Amino acid sequence: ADIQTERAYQKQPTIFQNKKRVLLGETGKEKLPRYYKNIGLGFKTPKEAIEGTYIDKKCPFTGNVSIRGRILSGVVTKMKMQRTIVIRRDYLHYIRKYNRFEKRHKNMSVHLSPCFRDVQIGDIVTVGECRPLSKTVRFNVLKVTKAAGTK
Amino acid sequence: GRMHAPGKGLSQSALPYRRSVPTWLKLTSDDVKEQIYKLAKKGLTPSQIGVILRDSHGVAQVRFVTGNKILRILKSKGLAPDLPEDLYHLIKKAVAVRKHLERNRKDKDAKFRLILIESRIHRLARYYKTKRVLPPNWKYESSTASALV
Amino acid sequence: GKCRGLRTARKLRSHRRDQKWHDKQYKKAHLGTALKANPFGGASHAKGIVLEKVGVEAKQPNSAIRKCVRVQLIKNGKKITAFVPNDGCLNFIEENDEVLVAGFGRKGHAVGDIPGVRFKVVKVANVSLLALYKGKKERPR
Amino acid sequence: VRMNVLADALKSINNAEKRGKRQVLIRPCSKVIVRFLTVMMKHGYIGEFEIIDDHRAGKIVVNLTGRLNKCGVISPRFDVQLKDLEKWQNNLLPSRQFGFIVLTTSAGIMDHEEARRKHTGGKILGFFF
Amino acid sequence: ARGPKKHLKRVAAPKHWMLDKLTGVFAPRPSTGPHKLRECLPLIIFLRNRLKYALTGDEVKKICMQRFIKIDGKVRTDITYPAGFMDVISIDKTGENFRLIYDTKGRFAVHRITPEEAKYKLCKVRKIFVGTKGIPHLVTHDARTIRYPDPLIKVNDTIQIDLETGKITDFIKFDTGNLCMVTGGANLGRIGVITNRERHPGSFDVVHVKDANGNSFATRLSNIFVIGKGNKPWISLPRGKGIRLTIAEERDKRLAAKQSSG
RNA sequence: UUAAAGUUGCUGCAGUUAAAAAGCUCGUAGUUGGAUCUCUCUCGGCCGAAGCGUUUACUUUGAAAAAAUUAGAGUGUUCAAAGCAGGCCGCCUGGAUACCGCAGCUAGGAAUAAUGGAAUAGGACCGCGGUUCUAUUUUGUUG
RNA sequence: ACGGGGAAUCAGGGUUCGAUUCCGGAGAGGGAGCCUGAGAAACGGCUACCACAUCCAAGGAAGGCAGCAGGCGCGCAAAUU
Repeated sequence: ADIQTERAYQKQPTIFQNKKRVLLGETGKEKLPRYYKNIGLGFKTPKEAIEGTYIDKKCPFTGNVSIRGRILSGVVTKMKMQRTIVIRRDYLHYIRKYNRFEKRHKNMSVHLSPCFRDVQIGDIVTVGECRPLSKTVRFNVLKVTKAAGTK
Repeated sequence: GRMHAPGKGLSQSALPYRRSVPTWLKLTSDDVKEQIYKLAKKGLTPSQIGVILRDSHGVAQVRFVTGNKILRILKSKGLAPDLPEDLYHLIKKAVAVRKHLERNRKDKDAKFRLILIESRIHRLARYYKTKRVLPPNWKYESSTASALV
Repeated sequence: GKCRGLRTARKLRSHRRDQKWHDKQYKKAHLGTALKANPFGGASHAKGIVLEKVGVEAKQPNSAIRKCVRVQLIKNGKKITAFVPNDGCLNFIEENDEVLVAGFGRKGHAVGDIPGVRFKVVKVANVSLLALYKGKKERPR
Repeated sequence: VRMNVLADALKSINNAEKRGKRQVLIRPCSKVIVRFLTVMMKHGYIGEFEIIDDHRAGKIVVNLTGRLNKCGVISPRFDVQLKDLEKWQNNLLPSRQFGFIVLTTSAGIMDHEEARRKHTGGKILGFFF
Repeated sequence: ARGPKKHLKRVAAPKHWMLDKLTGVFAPRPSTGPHKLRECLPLIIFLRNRLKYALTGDEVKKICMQRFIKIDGKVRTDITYPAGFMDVISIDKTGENFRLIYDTKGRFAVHRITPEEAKYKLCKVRKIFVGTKGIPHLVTHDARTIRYPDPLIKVNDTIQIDLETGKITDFIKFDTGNLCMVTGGANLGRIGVITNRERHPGSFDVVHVKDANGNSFATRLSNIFVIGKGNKPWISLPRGKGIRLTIAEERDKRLAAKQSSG
């Protein structure tokens, strides 16, 4: 199974899949009810999370994470390691002896959910703060906006 | 001044204040476009079409007559080529300088001019790739260049 | 000329950092080689033991004999030459005496006719040379 | 290349009035140039001027009345808060009785006193006295 | 530190206590209690420093251990007890009742009340929840847990508590047009009517308050204490009535007083 | 060690001969970059609650910013440095106020500076039709 | 090089200092490990090792002033058992 590529069976803990109802229910269709939440700060849940079948517990809409803290924005730089991406934030720092600025940047690793498909490394992503998900990951992608070369 | 030369020449064209077609030119916009299509099928670049029209038919400017530019007309009809003409002529000169350079290994000055020409090629290629005219993976190969020309 | 942009602070600060090292006062203070070569080690005064009485002949056009003393420093074992300031004040110093020694006015530079001497005597055996010279105190017995 | 066309506009006017001339040509024209010139004119420093259209960046002919000591630009356009204006006018103006600093604020291009009346800061364009 | 702290330095004490520099190195560290350390007035600084019934800290203990002071109806023998906003202090020997109300300068005032007014207090609502077997529970700014309240009372409201029984007698909701006092920040001690409340989800709300003289200010929603319904307060007010005078107005009002004297 | 030092120069220095422009050109990062364009749909009793206007930089405002120190108000320590006291014949009265870069939060302005909005038209706005999933109001209730 | 609040200098910009009584951190000769307790990897608690050092009948026992005084040492450099 594509959904079952790991050594342990993957399921949404809130969902019970063994409701013995009737032979007709077996005959009719086997599609699990899915748990999705409304991560809400004006954000909308993508429809690929309500209709998807992926199993990932660090997703905000269909996983066990809470979004609180800071809302930030960045530009996608690298998509290489499994299920997480590296983004860049560019800012100006003020040096007051010369009354001038200098460009500085930060590289920040965020978690990317499967509900956000067809994303390339040029585009603006909004991120929300959550609990520590790994050693160097504390943010999670909440919205994807295409870059200047929008099709 | 010049990009790759120390010259500072001033010669150019001076458009008149009149943006209006004169009364003695009786060619309609559609008839002016017909000559553009006709000369586009004889392997004429837009800049060649412009001088032909100017010298022969009394067409000072086609933006002033038909309200459009020659390359836009050709692209709307589908007669624009793959590479832009300015980048096409720069690659043609690079092949000629490089072809002279295998029979002449001690020609140290053509080796300088080829570097200048390919720098100009890279500048135009960068500009066109930022404009989504060339595909992002386009790259000028010093050996494969003849395939483009 | 110099760059004058709004995003030039890094350039300006790095250039100033690099060019400050061409100031010899700044380099001397901030490099650390002039602190290791200083016999006093950054102190204004130091104590030492008298090894020998020396006489240093003055630089031209002056012709005289400046009366100094060779002193070994207690805290590090280094050896210096110290000038005995006033008239006849060398008669108060004896060998193997402990003396207090100070700088001689120019922050490690020689002063006047006296060649290569950077230090001067202040006290001998816990008695100031001024008190001995003016007859306020005498050498302990 | 030509950057900060207003610098060229203000250097041309300063250089001509040193020679005692009665008219100066400024090219190219720009709306920042026009607003700066209007600010200078309403205080009695230049006088009437006129814009020539070229179907391009036009040009300006300015009449000179011999009342200008200096007009200059400040580059770059430093941001000025209403609490930092006194230092700027001490550094740039020759006296507390005459001279003007020209700023651009969200209420328009003005001088340092109209900005104080309107209680607003901005970015410094230049000065004239 | 390996554990909790038990001392307070005099320069680190809350400024509204008005403690001088040269009396000692230490200040009374308030005991743990219903009010916070930085938002309370300990009993020693009220009996000794404000009312001057005692000259030293040993005399405060002699007054307290005679069981003369009641804080909201109960005798407290702790001399660093953290009394706070809206509390009622009763000294029966001299027949005095006081309410802890901020003045316009941000300091607790010596506000004497009548024996009838000392029978109740106003309490903000901090938390509402449901406990075992479905019983509603309140938690107030006084750390009072009151169960079976009205279902119309919500967070940020005000209730009236009868100190003898500890039960709710009335309440005021939070809405525009209601009187309030500021209990923190830069407008502490000011009284005015709520005019607007701008909501910032995921962050702190902001409430706009207008005085009786027409001056408007804003505060965070956590610094607002609803006093009365409309323009009428539910408790007696201090001398300044919550209006903040400017320094020039205060100077003129002070100079006019000494000319009157003669 | 600070000023003097406009002898480290952002304000604000020098490089023909006093110390000093790379032998010359290309070229990535960095820095800089020519004209140009004059707020509204649902609800609670004529206003508010809710959407943003492309996004910013900038400017003004607001609240949030330990005390001590510094600036500063009052006060004859006998004057003063200090202190936070004191004054009237039981009463009266203070223990103010300002400042607190950068970053984060908030609300007005829209000049200056970046940025996007239709060109295989997969464009805007209007009415029209079809395919699929689906709202659980209506059959006094329940299927 | 403990970090801030801050200090000196000062036309404007700036330069230098902040071990030091207020806030936060760290340590108790150097490493490490624990018991009790709400809280300690505690040292005016314990257990080892490393370095010093104390009494002894030679079998054994007991140590930790960067707490207040005070002494030695180190120094140009700092107070009453």
